[PDB]
Amino acid sequence: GELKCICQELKAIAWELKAIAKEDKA
Amino acid sequence: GELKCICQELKAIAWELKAIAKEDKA
Amino acid sequence: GELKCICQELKAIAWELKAIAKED
Amino acid sequence: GELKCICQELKAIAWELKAIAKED
Amino acid sequence: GELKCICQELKAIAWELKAIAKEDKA
Amino acid sequence: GELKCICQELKAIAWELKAIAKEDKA
Repeated sequence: GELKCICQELKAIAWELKAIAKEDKA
Repeated sequence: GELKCICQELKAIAWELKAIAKEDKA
Repeated sequence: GELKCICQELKAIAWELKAIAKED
Repeated sequence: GELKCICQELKAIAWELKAIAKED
Repeated sequence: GELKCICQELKAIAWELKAIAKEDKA
Repeated sequence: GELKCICQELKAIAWELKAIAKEDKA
């Protein structure tokens, strides 16, 4: 339900921040 | 209900971070 | 109650992120 | 309660992002 | 329990953002 | 279950923000 939805969007956020982190480093 | 509001806002946040992650590149 | 509180602060966060993404 | 705790940390998050948005 | 887990991680997120905001004066 | 999934993703987000905060420190 909505809890699975919330976990899925949090995973999305984590992966966007990893992209921001690697680029920032670069 | 409120759990749906929460999921929808996390989707918005994920999308804005995608924009920030892309911007820094382009 | 408390769930509505959480919803409203996530709206506030999405809104600050929108300001950040625009000015960048 | 843990829910109040969660809403309070989200406000603290929105606060810092407002500082990042205003600065940038 | 897991709700205490979630509050603690949000505290950790708010702390890293406070660090980013403080160094952001550049 | 679902709440543990949420906590785990928040840990992942906190870790990426830590990386960002430390890069920025430089």
